[PDB]
Amino acid sequence: ENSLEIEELARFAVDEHNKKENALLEFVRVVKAKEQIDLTQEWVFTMYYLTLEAKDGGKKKLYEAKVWVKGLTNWKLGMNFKELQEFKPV
Repeated sequence: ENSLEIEELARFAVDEHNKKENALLEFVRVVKAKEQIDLTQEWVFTMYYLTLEAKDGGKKKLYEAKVWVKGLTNWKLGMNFKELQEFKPV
């Protein structure tokens, strides 16, 4: 149940990058995922550090993405309370 959660965050990252750049990257897979809960500020939040593979013009490439999530993941706060903060080729 955790891999499937992480996979949809990965697909979210790819969708948000595609909206931002008018690209058409196609998600293939997650190759590395780290969930990090940050307790250093007034409001709890979670960062996901994701390395994923996606096709760009029929070539598979690796990307590093950072997804900010309000609160804790299991709180399931809604899709509006997530943000792609970074997405770049490795």
